[PDB]
Amino acid sequence: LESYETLKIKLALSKYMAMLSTLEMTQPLLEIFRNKADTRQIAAVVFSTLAFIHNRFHPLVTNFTNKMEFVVTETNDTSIPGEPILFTENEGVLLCSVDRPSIVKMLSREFDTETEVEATQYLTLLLTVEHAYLHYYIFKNYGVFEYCKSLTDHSLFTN
Amino acid sequence: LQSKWICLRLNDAIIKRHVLVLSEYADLKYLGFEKYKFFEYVIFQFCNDPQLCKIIENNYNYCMQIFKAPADDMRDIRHNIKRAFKTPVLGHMCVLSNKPPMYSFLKEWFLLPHYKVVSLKSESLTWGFPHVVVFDLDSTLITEEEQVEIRDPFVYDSLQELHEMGCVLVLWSYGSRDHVAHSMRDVDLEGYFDIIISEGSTVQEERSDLVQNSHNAIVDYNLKKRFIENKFVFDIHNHRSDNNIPKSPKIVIKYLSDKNVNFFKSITLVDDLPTNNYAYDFYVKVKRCPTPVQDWEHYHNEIIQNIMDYEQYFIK
Repeated sequence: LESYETLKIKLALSKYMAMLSTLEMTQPLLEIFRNKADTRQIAAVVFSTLAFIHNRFHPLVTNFTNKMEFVVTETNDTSIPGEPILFTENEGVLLCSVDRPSIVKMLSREFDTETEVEATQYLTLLLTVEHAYLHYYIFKNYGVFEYCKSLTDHSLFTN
Repeated sequence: LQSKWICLRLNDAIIKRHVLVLSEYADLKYLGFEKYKFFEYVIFQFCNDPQLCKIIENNYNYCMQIFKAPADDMRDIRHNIKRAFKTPVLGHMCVLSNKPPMYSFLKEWFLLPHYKVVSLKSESLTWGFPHVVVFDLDSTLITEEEQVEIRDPFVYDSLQELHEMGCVLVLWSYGSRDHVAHSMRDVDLEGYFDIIISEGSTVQEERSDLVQNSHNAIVDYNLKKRFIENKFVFDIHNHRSDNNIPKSPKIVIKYLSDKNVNFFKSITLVDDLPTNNYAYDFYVKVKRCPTPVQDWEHYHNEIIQNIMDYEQYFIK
């Protein structure tokens, strides 16, 4: 029973990795985020992953306003623990924050087991984007302080 | 009479999808300095004053909307407001504690104090905005016999299908709490409904004795279901020779907010007696079924079709 579910999960991972490879990034996944200057690759990666997740649970809508801009925050203060990715509002225009130091700490933490390590990093990044899209879904529908509340508690989605 | 009403919307509201009913437009003094931006939708009676229309038009910080209400029905209010503002989901409505309007449709409907709204949460165990539906016990899904019987085995499939859609499943009856709970255990409806209520005729037309602040619920944890007690007596709406089965929207809204439910797309009433349909948006006149008939397909498809009509009417 669970075997078919596991196959489907690994298939979702295969789509994830293949989509990332379609961005023509020969650099290792870790070294991509090591480059603080290569913000464009990070931003495009994140937007593509968000659109894919939205598509997976909402296949109807295919295109989204990517006008949201991505700034890689590197100040410890500006960083918000728990949510390395944040979406603000600037007079109707939403931005994005990226804690590259937190990402690097995430990528080099542990190697598990006892190639596949790529898969571990890929799954980690996917879950990061999972949080990102969950709270952004909250805002995109209705967020002013309810989005702030959802930041204070990401479990309101539960399922 | 075709009651004219004026509705206003704030372009930069602090919080979205909420309603505030005022006696007149000039009631902004009650909200006062910068405390009116909390709410989104403002509605009030129109006194057939073109000068007042000019006064409203002077307000460049809001939107203008004037319509007609042939009857003082909450349904018509919701329909017209949503159609004018194109919003697919309707939020909560608020009134002033000191100066609450005495409109007839407000009676038997839940009213939120204006200030208390800011201390709520959006958690509803839902992907997005769900619907609301409640079902009758006798002659609807449970045989009147001692041994409770399912009207249609497809009812359980329908319940999980609605769960796929996300509609909120509610049970409200009038029989004994213990008997109905044991009936749910016998039919194995634990993992389907969200709120379980019975004995809805608690109204005694209370007018004096100043009895309040007395809550005591014996939640038998044999099933851990919420065996809450209906501490409400609000059947005083209009004079009539005989009144019963109040089945008011107010109680349903209260128990919904118990789970932080504050943004429902639509609500439907599923019961046999039309008397329970006072101002419910959708009423399903279920045929009396004291014995199994297993014809739930037609009613289930009717539910789906009503939902589709709602969505197409307002979203499109």
